Amino acid sequence: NEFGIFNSLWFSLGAFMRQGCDISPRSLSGRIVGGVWWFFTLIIISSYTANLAAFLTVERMVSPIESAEDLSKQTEIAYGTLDSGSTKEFFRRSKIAVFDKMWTYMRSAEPSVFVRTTAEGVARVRKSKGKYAYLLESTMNEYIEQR
Amino acid sequence: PLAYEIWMCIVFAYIGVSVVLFLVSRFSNEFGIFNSLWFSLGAFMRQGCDISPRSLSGRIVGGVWWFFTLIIISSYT
Amino acid sequence: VQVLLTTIGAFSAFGLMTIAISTDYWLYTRGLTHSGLWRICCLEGLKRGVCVKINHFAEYLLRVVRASSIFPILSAILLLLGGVCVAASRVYKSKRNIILGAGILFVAAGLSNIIGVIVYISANAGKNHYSYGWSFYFGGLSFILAEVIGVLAVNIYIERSR
Amino acid sequence: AFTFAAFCYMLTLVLCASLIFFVIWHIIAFDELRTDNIERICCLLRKLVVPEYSIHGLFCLMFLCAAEWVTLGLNIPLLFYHLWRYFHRDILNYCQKESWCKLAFYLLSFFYYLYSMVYTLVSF
Amino acid sequence: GVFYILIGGLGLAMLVALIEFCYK
Amino acid sequence: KWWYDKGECGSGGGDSKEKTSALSLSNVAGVFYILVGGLGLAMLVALIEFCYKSR
Amino acid sequence: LVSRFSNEFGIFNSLWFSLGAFMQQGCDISPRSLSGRIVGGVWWFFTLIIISSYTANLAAFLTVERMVSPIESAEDLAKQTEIAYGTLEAGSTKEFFRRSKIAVFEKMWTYMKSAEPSVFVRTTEEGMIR
Amino acid sequence: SPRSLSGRIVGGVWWFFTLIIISSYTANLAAFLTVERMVSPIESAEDLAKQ
Ligand SMILES: O=c1[nH]c2cc(C(F)(F)F)c(N3CCOCC3)cc2n(CP(=O)(O)O)c1=O
Ligand SMILES: Oc1nc2ccc(-c3c(Cl)cccc3OC(F)(F)F)cc2[nH]1
Ligand SMILES: CCCCCCCCCCCCCC
Ligand SMILES: CCCCCCCCCCCCCC
Ligand SMILES: CCCCCCCCCCCCCC
Ligand SMILES: CCCCCCCCCCCC
Ligand SMILES: CCCCCCCCCCCC
Ligand SMILES: CCCCCCCCCCCC
Ligand SMILES: CCCCCCCCCCCC
Ligand SMILES: CCCCCCCCCC
Ligand SMILES: CCCCCCCC
Ligand SMILES: CCCCCCCC
Ligand SMILES: CCCCCCCC
Ligand SMILES: CCCCCCC
Ligand SMILES: CCCCCCC
Repeated sequence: NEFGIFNSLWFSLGAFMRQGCDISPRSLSGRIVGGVWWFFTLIIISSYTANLAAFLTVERMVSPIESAEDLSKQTEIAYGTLDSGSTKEFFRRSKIAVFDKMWTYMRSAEPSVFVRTTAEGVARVRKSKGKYAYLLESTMNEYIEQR
Repeated sequence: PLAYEIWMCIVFAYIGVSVVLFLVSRFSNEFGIFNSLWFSLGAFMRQGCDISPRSLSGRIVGGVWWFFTLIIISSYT
Repeated sequence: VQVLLTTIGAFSAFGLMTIAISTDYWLYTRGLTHSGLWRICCLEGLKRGVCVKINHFAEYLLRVVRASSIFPILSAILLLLGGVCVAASRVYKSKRNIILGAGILFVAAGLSNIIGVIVYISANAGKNHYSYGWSFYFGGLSFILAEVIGVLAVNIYIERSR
Repeated sequence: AFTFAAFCYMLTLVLCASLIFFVIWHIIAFDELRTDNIERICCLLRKLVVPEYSIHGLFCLMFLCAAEWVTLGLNIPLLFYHLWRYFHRDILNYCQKESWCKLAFYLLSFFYYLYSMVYTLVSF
Repeated sequence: GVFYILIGGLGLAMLVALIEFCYK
Repeated sequence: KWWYDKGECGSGGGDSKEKTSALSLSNVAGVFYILVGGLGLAMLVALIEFCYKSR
Repeated sequence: LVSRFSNEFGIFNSLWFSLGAFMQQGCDISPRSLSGRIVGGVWWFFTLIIISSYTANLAAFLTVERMVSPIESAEDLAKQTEIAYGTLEAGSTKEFFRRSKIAVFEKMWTYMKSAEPSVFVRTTEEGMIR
Repeated sequence: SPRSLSGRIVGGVWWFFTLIIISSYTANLAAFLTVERMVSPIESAEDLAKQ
């Protein structure tokens, strides 16, 4: 039994990939390591197969955002509002820090995130996959969602 | 997981592959009627085979049977 | 015998791969417009005959490779570099080492040929029943004949040394 | 369709073809002895006869589990002839007639599996 | 399909064995 | 009645969860790329070992 | 090409060894050099990933096929929007659905009242063949 | 590997045992992760009324 730094690597690689090993350890203190590594790779491959089967079976797609105070910190999705109205006037004179940061981001934003009509806003929302968000009234939001 | 009609087809295909491998290794590696049953049993249970067929007409049976036990076991699991 | 089966194979694999990347008849999608490598020529698209170039515009590295099709071309560049290496058997003979330099290029083109399809299929899909035309199957012969020429060029080098 | 008996008829076509080569190699061994080392001509005959009788034993066993008793009746008299040879273990003219019938019987029944299998697959 | 592949492989192996036996 | 009942989409019909798509090369190419890279690296290290043994 | 620079790794044994490595069954021979062992390990990783992914996808397919529910009740037909349900153009069923003050039937009536395809058929045989 | 006949029978039966055990363990673990991943917390009043 040689089991050099190369043959040991080859045997461990053949044991990890469920392939037939070339040689087996002769001493007991090597057979212990062999059996332990066999059990380890068996458990690992079984768990990997089980998780990959659980993935393709059912899907759980989560939204990339959950609130307004979260998107104001990531700053990865360019969100836009109406040009002139209640939302713009509310975000203009805002004392809270979160909406103030949102407004100072929407002010110096290229291209212009402001939209004239809500129809163009929902059109841009439907066009952009995950790089746009509109801030409208909850009633109109629910109505557009239900359409 | 497997219907009773498949279990009866696997045993006769196991023996059928074994007897053919013995006939292939006869026209010409021992691969008798006993060693062929052992090699086919070690190949069906995903274990390490003791020896491999030497001739091309014997290697075809080994590679085909290997694809058979791979699909059956993957379908059973 | 084998010394002549390699030079005829190099000119039958390079001259056959350059055709598969030239004519744009690789993919057939649906009007039924046949596709290609660098540009697709539409058919039954509200016009009798139209043929316009496709516009492709850290996933940007895959789009430039699909646009700038270097892998299906690099295999043709290696086929001609290896085709002249085996041509050096007459001039400057008795070297017994230049044949090995051709066996590396004959297989390095096969690795760059199978890759040129992986970047082409992954970008194609990225219902609509699409098929592969006769021009796409020509590139497949540029890989099978690239391995038979890679086993016949190295086998001669072994016989020359032995 | 796909039945267990349809698969049993498929394995027979691959196995019965091997039984054809045995009875063909038999008439060649008898032809060489008729023209005329003698030990190699008969000892090899003893080595070839055993697999031929054991392979046919599967034909009577596969169809038994396949519920195809209409075909088993065409193979039982063939297995009964093997019991006579197994029990007792000129002669040239007798053994020659005892081998030409094997080639004809192993061939006429071979076409049955080539047609009885189709009578079940396409009949879905 | 795997049973058809098995049967086809067995038949091809028998044919190759016949060819290699008749080669000598 | 006027907002949720007169809706154009239903949650039950949209959540079909049937007929999952068969796996294609669009997400398996990650292993083919690694296979080709390993083949190239092995050929390169073999050529380097041959050049070192010749010298 | 790698294992024959100038062993038992010819062109016929290499195919056999690679086929045995792809099927995860193993062979008696093994690459003796270093780059050959690298090739073997990379091929082993590739075939292991492929087999695991195939088994997982087959299990997912079978589980999705076994977890199916046919439309049986009217509540299941009202929630399911993949199948469009219609009735006679002028009959007692339309008059009953127009005056049904039930939440189970009201949603069905509002769904059948607005639809791009034909959700009302004049002849019952035409609806049958449809 | 077992050289005798009855010795090969021991290995053959043991091979069938470990094959069923490993296949059942992998299949059961896949069911555990799938059922755990296919969970839905009570969010709306309609979900609370049904549950
Ligand atoms: O008194 C009535 N007797 C009816 C008897 C029948 C049936 F016997 F089943 F043929 C039917 N059909 C059931 C389904 O549609 C096709 C025919 C409808 C009837 N209607 C409704 P109308 O035909 O629209 O007036 C009545 O009002
Ligand atoms: O330049 C090119 N090299 C190629 C190598 C192979 C193929 C190919 C064939 Cl021959 C048959 C079926 C599918 C194929 O491609 C696959 F990726 F496998 F889908 C096409 C090629 N084109
Ligand atoms: C597929 C089976 C082919 C069989 C071919 C047999 C050829 C025999 C040639 C020699 C005949 C000698 C007769 C005495
Ligand atoms: C047989 C050994 C295979 C080793 C494969 C290593 C692959 C590394 C991929 C790294 C991807 C990183 C993504 C962030
Ligand atoms: C290694 C070979 C194992 C063979 C196991 C055979 C088990 C047979 C069980 C039959 C059960 C019948 C239930 C109706
Ligand atoms: C001589 C070696 C005996 C086996 C030791 C390892 C067995 C696999 C791990 C078992 C953990 C409980
Ligand atoms: C010499 C043997 C080559 C491989 C033949 C069998 C391969 C597995 C089955 C493939 C069916 C398409
Ligand atoms: C892209 C401009 C040149 C097109 C040349 C087409 C040649 C077709 C040859 C077909 C041979 C079968
Ligand atoms: C958009 C321009 C495309 C030009 C394609 C030229 C292809 C040349 C191939 C040469 C192979 C040796
Ligand atoms: C089909 C023959 C080769 C055509 C291309 C020749 C070279 C062009 C370089 C731009
Ligand atoms: C027995 C030889 C060991 C060599 C170790 C080399 C580590 C890089
Ligand atoms: C090579 C010896 C074959 C023996 C066959 C015995 C069948 C029961
Ligand atoms: C000496 C003949 C080699 C043939 C190799 C074929 C590979 C597909
Ligand atoms: C072209 C090389 C052929 C090698 C055959 C080895 C059996
Ligand atoms: C005896 C047949 C050898 C074939 C070698 C190339 C596959």
